[PDB]
Amino acid sequence: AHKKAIRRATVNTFGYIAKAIGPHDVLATLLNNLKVQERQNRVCTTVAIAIVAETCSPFTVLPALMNEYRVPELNVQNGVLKSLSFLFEYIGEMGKDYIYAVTPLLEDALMDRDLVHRQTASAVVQHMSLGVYGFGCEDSLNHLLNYVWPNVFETSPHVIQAVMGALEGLRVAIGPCRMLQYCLQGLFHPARKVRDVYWKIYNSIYIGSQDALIAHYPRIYNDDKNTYIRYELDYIL
Amino acid sequence: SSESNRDRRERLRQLALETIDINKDPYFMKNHLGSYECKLCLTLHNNEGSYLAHTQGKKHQTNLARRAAKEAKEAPV
Amino acid sequence: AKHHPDLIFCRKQAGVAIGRLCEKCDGKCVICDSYVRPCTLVRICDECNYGSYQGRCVICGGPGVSDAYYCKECTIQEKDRDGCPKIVNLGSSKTDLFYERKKYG
Amino acid sequence: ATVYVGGLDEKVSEPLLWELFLQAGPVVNTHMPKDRVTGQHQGYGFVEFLSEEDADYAIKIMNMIKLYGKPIRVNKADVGANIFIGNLDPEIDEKLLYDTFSAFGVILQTPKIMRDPDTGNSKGYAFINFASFDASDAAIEAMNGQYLCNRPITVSYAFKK
Amino acid sequence: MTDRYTIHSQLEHLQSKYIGTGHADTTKWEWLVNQHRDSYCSYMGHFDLLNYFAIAENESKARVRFNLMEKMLQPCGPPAD
Amino acid sequence: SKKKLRRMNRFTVAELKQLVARPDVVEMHDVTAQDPKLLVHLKATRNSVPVPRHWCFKRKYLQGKRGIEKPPFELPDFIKRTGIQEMREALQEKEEQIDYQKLHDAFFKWQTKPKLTIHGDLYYEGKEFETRLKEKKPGDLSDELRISLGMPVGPNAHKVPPPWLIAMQRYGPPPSYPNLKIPGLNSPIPESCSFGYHAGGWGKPPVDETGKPLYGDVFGTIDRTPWGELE
Amino acid sequence: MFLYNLTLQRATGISFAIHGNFSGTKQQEIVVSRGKILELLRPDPNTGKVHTLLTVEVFGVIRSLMAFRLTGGTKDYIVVGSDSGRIVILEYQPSKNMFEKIHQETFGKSGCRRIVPGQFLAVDPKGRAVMISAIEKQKLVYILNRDAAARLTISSPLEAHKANTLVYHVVGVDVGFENPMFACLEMDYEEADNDPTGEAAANTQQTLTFYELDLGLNHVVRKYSEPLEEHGNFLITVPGGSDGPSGVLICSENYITYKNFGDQPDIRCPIPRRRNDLDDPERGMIFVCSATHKTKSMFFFLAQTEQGDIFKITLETDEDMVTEIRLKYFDT
Amino acid sequence: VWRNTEDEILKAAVMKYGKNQWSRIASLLHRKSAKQCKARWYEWLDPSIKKTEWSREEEEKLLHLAKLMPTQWRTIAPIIGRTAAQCLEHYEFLLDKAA
RNA sequence: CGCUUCUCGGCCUUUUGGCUAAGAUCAAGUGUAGUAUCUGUUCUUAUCAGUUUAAUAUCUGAUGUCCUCUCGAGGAC
Ligand SMILES: [Zn+2]
Ligand SMILES: [Zn+2]
Ligand SMILES: [Zn+2]
Repeated sequence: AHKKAIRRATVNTFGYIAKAIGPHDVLATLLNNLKVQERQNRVCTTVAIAIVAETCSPFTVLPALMNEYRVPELNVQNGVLKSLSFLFEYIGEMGKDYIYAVTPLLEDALMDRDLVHRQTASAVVQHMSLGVYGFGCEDSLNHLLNYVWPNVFETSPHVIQAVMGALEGLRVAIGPCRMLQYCLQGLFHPARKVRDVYWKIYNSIYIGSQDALIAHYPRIYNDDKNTYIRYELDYIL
Repeated sequence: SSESNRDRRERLRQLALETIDINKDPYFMKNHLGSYECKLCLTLHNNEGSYLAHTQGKKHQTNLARRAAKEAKEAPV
Repeated sequence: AKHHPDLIFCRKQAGVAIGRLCEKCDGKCVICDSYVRPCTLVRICDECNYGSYQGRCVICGGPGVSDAYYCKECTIQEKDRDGCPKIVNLGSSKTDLFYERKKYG
Repeated sequence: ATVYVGGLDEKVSEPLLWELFLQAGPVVNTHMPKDRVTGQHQGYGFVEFLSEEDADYAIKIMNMIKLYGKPIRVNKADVGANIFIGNLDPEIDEKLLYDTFSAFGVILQTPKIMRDPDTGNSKGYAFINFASFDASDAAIEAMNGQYLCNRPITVSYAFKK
Repeated sequence: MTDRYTIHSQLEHLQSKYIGTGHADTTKWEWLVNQHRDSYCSYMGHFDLLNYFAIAENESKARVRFNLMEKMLQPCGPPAD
Repeated sequence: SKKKLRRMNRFTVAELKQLVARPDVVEMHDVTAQDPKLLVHLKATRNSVPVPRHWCFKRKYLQGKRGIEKPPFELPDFIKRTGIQEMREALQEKEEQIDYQKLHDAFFKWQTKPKLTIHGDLYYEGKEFETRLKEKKPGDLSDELRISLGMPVGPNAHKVPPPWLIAMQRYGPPPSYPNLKIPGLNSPIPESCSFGYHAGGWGKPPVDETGKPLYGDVFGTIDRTPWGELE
Repeated sequence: MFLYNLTLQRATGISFAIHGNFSGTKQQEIVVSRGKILELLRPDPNTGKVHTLLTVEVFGVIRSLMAFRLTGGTKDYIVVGSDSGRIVILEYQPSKNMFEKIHQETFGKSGCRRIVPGQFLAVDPKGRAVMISAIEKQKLVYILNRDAAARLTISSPLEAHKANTLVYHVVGVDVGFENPMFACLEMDYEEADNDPTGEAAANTQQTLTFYELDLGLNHVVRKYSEPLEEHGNFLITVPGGSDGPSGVLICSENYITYKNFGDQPDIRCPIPRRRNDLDDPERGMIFVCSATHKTKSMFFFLAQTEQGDIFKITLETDEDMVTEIRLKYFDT
Repeated sequence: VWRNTEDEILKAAVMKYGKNQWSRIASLLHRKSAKQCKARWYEWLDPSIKKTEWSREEEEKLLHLAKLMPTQWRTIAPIIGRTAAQCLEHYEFLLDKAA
């Protein structure tokens, strides 16, 4: 239906009947969507799967999804990645339980040849990190950030913008000390494509959390005609 | 819409799985994502139509010819 | 919004007048362009609430029918502190669709 | 200080070779040159160690290591010249046997100590098939009548089976 | 060309909107001086770092605050050219 | 002329390694920076993470990776305990012509974390096939190495003789590694091991004529509780 | 390991203090802001002991705090400018014993930032307008008006941004029901940034500049700027309108200067020094805190100097023009 | 018009299915009709279409015929073994180089 | 032992029930933004100088002095 209210209501009803009966029957039919006419959508089916997994707790569906990730067809691999994205955005705080499960998947996406898998995997990390804010699951977010970082040199606007979003999510979830350590060596690189990318990232940080960044800057030695070291910070008591 | 489209795509795919077998085509591979790869050229092809059109190319043919001459010279009471 | 990068926001000082959305657009966050977890209300620039524009859909430009909210994310990263998000460019999409309309029927 | 690794079992990974050489010395260059067509090992490889004594030590310590069970020949990168030996010691094995007997030449075959079937001890004899008649001759020349570990060694060209 | 000058306008405007961001030709001097000046505003903010300095030296918090705000003018020596 | 003026004053890689306190840190391209000194100093700080390697590679990132075939993603073993692999296969196969307590326990009762790289682990093309090296540790072994030797793998490997332990006891341990202790050669035979010549013997302890070991010791002659733990 | 954090005795050092009739009745109480705890004391009038009427935790750094009270109102509110993004107005309900949050208006991101306001807070004596200012580049003004039910109401923010300008202290000037003026010490580092020699670091003296609301046109204009002789660190309002002249006292290193706009000339004094001190002679002397006492008859200020000597400052005036300033020692 | 991809799919489809069910074939590619497939195959694709330049004798025959049987190209083109399109344009070309 | 024919065992090939009117029949949404892949097509110039780049590249420009042979050549320099 070329209208949106229709599709909306459709998805919500899919949630309702899932509650009526039980996730497995509806999830199996929803997964059978390779539905070539990609957007205009199988995307809305992705949303539907998310609501399914949400309304009846995702114990049930997450194995089914992680299974489907094997079927070698493209649009369905990407379907499962999107559905993950929405899943984490919707359930929010509960990801503290499934993040350990999910990562080795996302690892697998972030390390492969094509931009659609990397752009959609980066959306996932954004939402996931925003949901896990403050619960102590940082080691795995840090590992996912290590795979995400190298795409930072890229061109297609959709992937470059998905990556930047992911990076600021990870900023709130890892801290800015981390993003700063990642962002240092290239603030002053000899290139200029990199210096562009790095100063864009470092601004997007500095705008947020420009206060937290105080206790994080590296110590920089002073030269002959200036004084670059802050001594008030090591007044020892 | 989807039932006929799915049948259409499936029929096309089976169609040059049969044609690739009939031309005993070595440099053919289907990858895990269902796209078509030329192992001789390291090129990805989306459709079965795209893959057959790639086989008639200055790229494919020159790679086939270079692979050819090199192979021939490269053998030994 | 995150979908047409050719769009612009007012970006002056927020005020005290709440923001409203058309029935068409309603149900979403203005920036993260999602559809969930509304947390906090929108506030708009004094100009962007002056004049006939009392009660207009920030995005669609149409009639105010409900309040406009901020997703949990945007309020967690504090993207909700950039003043009027009122979009001061109409955008190509509405123009072109109306024009093709007038052509066809 | 480069090492010839021949007889390497087709399934042995050059990674596994460098892995065994990790405990063995300064593993500097592991390279299993292979037929670029079939991909599997070409039965030859070159492993250069940074130190010459470590290279020779790996050659002398990795001797006959059973690669996929098959003894691979690691050293620097059957013509009827086999010695047989009488008065062989029962506590000697092929390891020390070839280790000392390598002096007169490279050994073409595994030194077989004549051992009986029931308990498994030596019947008092050994043999090994060297490379050349000169090698078997210098072996039987330094090793005949002389004292082996606890039994006075006896070396003569082996009787053909 | 177009990239350089539109990103240049965007960086000059984003910077004049946020004091202290950077752009691909930011020099060591401007980086370091913006970074001092922020340290200073933050010492005067956090009610406590003020106590730390006002005990490490033996001055009183009013005199300490005054010296900080004196320095915020040119903290890392005079400019470089 | 100004570009040329900076070029004229530009440093060599040797000069940049020279004045700078740390010279390795210094790459061939750092000489092209605006400030060589600040850049090397920033690459010489602790915990920083170096720029990804493919900035200069003329070719694309994972586009260059391309051509070889990859096996489909392998499920975490605890999801694999549910068997949803089998249920999906059966339904799919019928079309081609599960209980809930196990799933809840699989997610909570028996789900465990994977192996994850700490901060500074960048991904690069080949890191999944990069050969883990540097492991100069003689004690570490494999199961593929043990089996392809014909040596036992698993908990008995310690009593399963490495075929070069007899050459360790014969020429000394590998001479490049004096620091090598071999159990049953320079440390005692492991628990329940027996020196001997039968199938599975540890040889004879390396010995001098007064009764002391020439290599190691062939016979083997705080309060670490954590603070706040759950009960 | 999982941890749970409690306190045992709350903070007890005091960083700001204001005094009002916060509970509505003639008895007058103190609000003190500890670091991140805000608590209201009241000193019992006969015996003099002080009681901690209430202490609440605010989980946020309190950077400034002011009392203020509408025209003819009999309560006093509490403006609090935190490190958050928001200005908030509180009021102490004596009945239920708790601070109620009458108002909260957001204007920027959170944390002790450089250009996001909150540090300096000023109010105009007759209660009409509060201004909240950063340390650089941003100042806001809100107007507060009683509604129908005479409950409080807050305007939308006005704006006074001005690039490259530090601000050493902001204070409202007292005028009777005219345009409100705020008089903020300043300094302009912009050219000192581009003096490769190092001159404009010196020979750049700070300029006192009266901003001014404009009730008619509803904005905020810089009315008068004027250089100061030497750097001063804070301002004391001088009760204007009917009682006393108007104007501000500047308390700069070694001097104190009345200086008001109009035609009033500037008036100075050097700060009286300890008879035969031991201090290192070079170290100057400044005023740390200060406190106005104002009675239906008179007014006088107390100001305290670095070593801890109070001084009772008074102003001798000719009906509208102040002629002389007179300090005498008080105590230590 | 036709693109080489549609062209190849046509080759394969024909050699599999035989020349008689054009409905199935045209069902395969999108934006292609059975009538068009039939036409294209018999016109250009089919191997029997001889693709070379005109002999002198072939042009003699062509010219002579198109003089004998005005404007009947679907009558001529079998007699010289090319399509109506070939005969047509090529006769145009001879006529233009003459004048 | 040589020849020839036949019997069998080990087995490396194709292998839908037909007639009828080729039984009959034979679907594509639209727009706006951006990326990817194929097919296609093309650089041998020598310096120098410049531009530009992280570095190439690119792009820009010109081909020691005198005579003469036909960018080459000989000699007095
Ligand atoms: Zn949002
Ligand atoms: Zn506005
Ligand atoms: Zn709308």
